[PDB]
Amino acid sequence: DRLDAALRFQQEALNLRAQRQEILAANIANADTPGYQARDIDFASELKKVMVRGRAVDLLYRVPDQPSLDGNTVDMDRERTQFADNSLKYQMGLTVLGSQLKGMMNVLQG
Amino acid sequence: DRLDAALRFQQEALNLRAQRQEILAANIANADTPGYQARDIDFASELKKVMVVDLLYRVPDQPSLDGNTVDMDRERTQFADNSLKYQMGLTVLGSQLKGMMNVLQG
Amino acid sequence: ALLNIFDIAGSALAAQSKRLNVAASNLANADSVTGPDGQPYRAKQVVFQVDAAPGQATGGVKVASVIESQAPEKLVYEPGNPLADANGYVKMPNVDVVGEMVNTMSASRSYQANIEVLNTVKSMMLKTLTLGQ
Amino acid sequence: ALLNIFDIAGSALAAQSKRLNVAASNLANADSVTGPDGQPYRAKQVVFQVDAAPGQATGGVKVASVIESQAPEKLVYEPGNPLADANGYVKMPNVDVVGEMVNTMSASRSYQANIEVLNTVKSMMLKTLTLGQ
Amino acid sequence: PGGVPGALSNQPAPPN
Amino acid sequence: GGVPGALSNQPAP
Amino acid sequence: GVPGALSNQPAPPNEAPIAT
Amino acid sequence: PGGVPGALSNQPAPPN
Amino acid sequence: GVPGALSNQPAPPNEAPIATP
Amino acid sequence: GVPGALSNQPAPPNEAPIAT
Amino acid sequence: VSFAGQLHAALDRISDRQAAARVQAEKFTLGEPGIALNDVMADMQKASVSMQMGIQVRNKLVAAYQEVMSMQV
Amino acid sequence: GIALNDVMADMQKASVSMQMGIQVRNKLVAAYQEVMSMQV
Amino acid sequence: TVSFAGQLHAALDRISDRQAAARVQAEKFTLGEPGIALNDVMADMQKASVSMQMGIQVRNKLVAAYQEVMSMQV
Repeated sequence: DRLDAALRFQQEALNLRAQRQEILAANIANADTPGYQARDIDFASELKKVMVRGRAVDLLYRVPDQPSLDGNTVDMDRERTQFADNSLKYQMGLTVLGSQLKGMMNVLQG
Repeated sequence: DRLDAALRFQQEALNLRAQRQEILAANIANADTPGYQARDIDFASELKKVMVVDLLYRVPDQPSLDGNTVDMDRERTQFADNSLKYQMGLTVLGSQLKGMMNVLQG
Repeated sequence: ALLNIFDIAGSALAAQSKRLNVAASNLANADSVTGPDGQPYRAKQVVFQVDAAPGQATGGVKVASVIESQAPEKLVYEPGNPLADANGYVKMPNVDVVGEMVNTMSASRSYQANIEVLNTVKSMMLKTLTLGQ
Repeated sequence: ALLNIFDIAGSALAAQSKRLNVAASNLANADSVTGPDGQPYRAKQVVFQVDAAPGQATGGVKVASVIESQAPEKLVYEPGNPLADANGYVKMPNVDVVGEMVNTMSASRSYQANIEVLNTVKSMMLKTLTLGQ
Repeated sequence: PGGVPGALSNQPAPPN
Repeated sequence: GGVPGALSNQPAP
Repeated sequence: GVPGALSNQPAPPNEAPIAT
Repeated sequence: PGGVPGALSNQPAPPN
Repeated sequence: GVPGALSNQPAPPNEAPIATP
Repeated sequence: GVPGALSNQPAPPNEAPIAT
Repeated sequence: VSFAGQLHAALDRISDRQAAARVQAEKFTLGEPGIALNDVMADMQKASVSMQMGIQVRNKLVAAYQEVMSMQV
Repeated sequence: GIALNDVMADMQKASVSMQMGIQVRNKLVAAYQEVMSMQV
Repeated sequence: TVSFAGQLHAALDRISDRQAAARVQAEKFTLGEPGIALNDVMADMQKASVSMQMGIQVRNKLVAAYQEVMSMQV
């Protein structure tokens, strides 16, 4: 359907941002877990794959900054910064998708 | 488009405020780099140029030993002022768009 | 550029920072015998002027220059020092200790007062912009 | 006649902004010693009057003039500073810091109250414009 | 007749 | 007039 | 690579020995 | 997988 | 000129020697 | 008069002297 | 002088007020001294109120014209 | 000068009076056309 | 040689390219491409919304005028 195709990008990006928020929350919750390597996903490549193939993300390890004796890779400054940025981009996606839907609704309003 | 001409000034002012905000935050972040010069832009001249960017060095106040000329107080005040002016530009642009909208609604 | 209150309070902060820097440099060099050239350290003073941009109405604070104090340099009889004069008195700086601590305290309290003024004004600044929307 | 509230509250906002600016200028120069003319900084204060032309019942507020505060100049014994008196009595401004801080807080609060007045008045004007519709 | 607002006019003034 | 407001652009231009 | 970038391979384990 | 978080896993220990 | 102004020239390096050269 | 009520006559100028 | 003249005068007054507020706002954004944020914000408020008044007058006027044209002769 | 309170109230009053005049004239015209559409 | 259908097509094109430009700018800003600013994205989206409201109001006026003309009896 065309109504799906016109709205597909922002919906898929919003879903990916929700999944990456889940991953970042898992990284923050594991901030003191020994032997835990911080995980993330590359948003741009994953979104390009989602659009090209059609709708299982590739979890890439974050490079550590400084070594810790307990084998914990989670750097909390980078995690907090990325969490805030991801939240902001999720709000952006919500606003843009709502703008598209409200534009369609105002078009239909007689 | 005539719609662009009405909103050109506020959009350019908002973009220039965002760019200068980034420059000031870069000055804050690199406060401890030895040999870093504090850079800034002259808002009015660049706004003329865009409506019709080049970075200017900040005049140092106190001589440090590591060559860093970033002053905390000056750039903190400039950062707060730029935040305030960005909010004011957002307010003015939103008011203009809302007026253009209530003209049409009916 | 800056709003008038921002400029005034930021100038106050910068002036207090300069005064604190002068006090700290004096307190560091309290026991210095020589400089890089062979002359005694002289206690520095900072002079506050009012930067009255309009005619006599208001204005922040500016610092014209850092002056060198004119007080009798302390004389200590050390004839063996190469910097002793014919009579043998090496010159020690005229930095008083109590005055510099009092200056540091006063500069800190003026700095904090101006910070509080900016913090107070800030809420009113942000609340002004809600008038239109 | 709700439009006159715009003028009244705008005049009040401008007057309170001027008062806050004057108070901040006094506070930032509490430690000054010199002016642009060499005179000591004199603490200044605004004068508030009813902004009513002859025959007008009640108006807003207006700043008549800025006047030097009446208080003895703070004498400091420093006959080593280049600026001094015949007996070494440096004259420093008569700024009362507590008074200036309280004035700043009061000006901010009155400013915010006037902003609320303006906001609710604009809301009422819109609702009046939606009288019969 | 108005006057100076705030600190100056709310502190006990001199008699004359 | 003689006194610029606190919320005005730096009198110094 | 960059200290905070993304890689596809886990970081090698870090151990702190008393003596080498 | 993991172990004691904090004190007991952030000190130099003999191999074992 | 005034501390905090804008200029098109970087400030000279801040050297502080211990002895006179 | 009851505080908060309305009267047609203005209140007298108040003063706080230091010495009677 | 006439009704069309009065409507043209009202439109010119409203547009002039809006342009004055916009010009003062641009001058403040420019950094020129003497322009206070208080005056800018209050003038923008007044311009918005005047625009809304003009919109309401237009709405009614159009409604009255539609009512008159609906009369059966 | 005149405030929105007076402007809006008189504006509404004029709209109401104009609508009343239109309706009364429409009734009169309909009655006249019904009379003239007769058959004698 | 003026063409009312041509003028309507040109206006609809203007609106559609404005909307598509705003959409592509949002596309690139979501994808993370450098050089795109959030305030510009929002401003372009709001400009597209204003343009579409322009189009909707002109449509309403034209349809009402056509219906009133075609509801007349000769």
